Amino acid sequence: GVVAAAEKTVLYVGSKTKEGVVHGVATVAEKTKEQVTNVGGAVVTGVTAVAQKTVEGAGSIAAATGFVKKDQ
Amino acid sequence: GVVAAAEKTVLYVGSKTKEGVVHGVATVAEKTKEQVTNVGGAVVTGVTAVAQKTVEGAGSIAAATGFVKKDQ
Amino acid sequence: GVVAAAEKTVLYVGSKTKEGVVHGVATVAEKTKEQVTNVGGAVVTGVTAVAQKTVEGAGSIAAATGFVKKDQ
Amino acid sequence: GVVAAAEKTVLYVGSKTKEGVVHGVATVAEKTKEQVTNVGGAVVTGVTAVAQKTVEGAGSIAAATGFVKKDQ
Amino acid sequence: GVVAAAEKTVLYVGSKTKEGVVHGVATVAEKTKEQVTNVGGAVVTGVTAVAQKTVEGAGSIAAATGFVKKDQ
Amino acid sequence: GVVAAAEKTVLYVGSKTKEGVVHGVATVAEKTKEQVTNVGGAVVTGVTAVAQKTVEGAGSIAAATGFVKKDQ
Repeated sequence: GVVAAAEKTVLYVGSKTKEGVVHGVATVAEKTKEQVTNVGGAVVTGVTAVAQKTVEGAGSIAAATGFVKKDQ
Repeated sequence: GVVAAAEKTVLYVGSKTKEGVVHGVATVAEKTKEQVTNVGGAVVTGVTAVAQKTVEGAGSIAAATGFVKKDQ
Repeated sequence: GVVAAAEKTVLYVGSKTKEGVVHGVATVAEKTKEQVTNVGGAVVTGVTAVAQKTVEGAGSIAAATGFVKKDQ
Repeated sequence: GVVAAAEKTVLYVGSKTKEGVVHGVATVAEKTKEQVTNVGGAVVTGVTAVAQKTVEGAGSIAAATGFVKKDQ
Repeated sequence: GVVAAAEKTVLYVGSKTKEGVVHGVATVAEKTKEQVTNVGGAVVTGVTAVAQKTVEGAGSIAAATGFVKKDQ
Repeated sequence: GVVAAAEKTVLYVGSKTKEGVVHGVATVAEKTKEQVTNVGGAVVTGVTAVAQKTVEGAGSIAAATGFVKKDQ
């Protein structure tokens, strides 16, 4: 004889604001042979799961902003 | 004889704001042979799970901002 | 005979704000042979699980900001 | 003046046999509320990325093999 | 004047056999509230990244093999 | 004047057999509230990154093998 029993019985102006956010990312990269041969320049690779937030400014997440030149 | 029993019985201006955030990232990178041969330049690689937040400024997460030149 | 029994019975201006944050990151990098041969330049690699927050300033997480030159 | 240069110049009976194998699986399960209320039975749930290989035997990966009864 | 330069110049019966193997698995499970209320039975949950290999035997990875009964 | 330079110039019966193996597993489980209320039974949960290999035997990785009964 086996017997079992269970018996159970306000302005919020910017309030909850989730932004510039990255969450829940599962990334497998098995074999990526990255051979980056750069001469005289700018290179950006492999930016994953990145966040930024600015106020009163100029923001670039991954910018290949190559050259400035000025002669006078 | 086996017997078992269980018996159970306000302005919030910026209040809860999650931003410039990265959470919950599972990343396997098995074999990435990174051979970065740079000559005379800027290179950025491999930026993962990164966060920034600025106020009154200019912010770049991963920027390949190569060169400035000025002659007078 | 086996018997068992269990018997159970306010302005908040910036209040709780989580930002420029990184949490909960599980990262396996098995074999990444990083051979970084740099000559005359700037290189950045391998920035993982990084955070920054500025106020009244200019902030770059991983910036390859290569060169400045000025002649007069 | 900026100058840069780069200069580059036997039976095998069971030999390499990959079997009963699982590789390269990226799985996000955000919110699965698993409420498994079992009474008097067998239940199996949530078998992911599993492998088995037998020789001279009887193998079940995830088998809900409920009951045997014998009276004499 | 900036100058840079780089200058570069046998039976194998069971030989290499990868089996009953699991590799390279990135798994995020954010919120799975597992409430397993079992009474008088067998339950199995949450088997991830598991391996087995047998020889001359009977093998079950995750088997809900409920009951045996014999009366005489 | 900036100058830089770089100058570079047999039976194998069971030989290399990787089996019953688990490698390279990145697993984030943020919030899994596991409430396992068992009465009179067998329960198994949460088996991750597990390996076994037998020879001349009967092996179960995670088996909910509930009950045996024999009366005479």
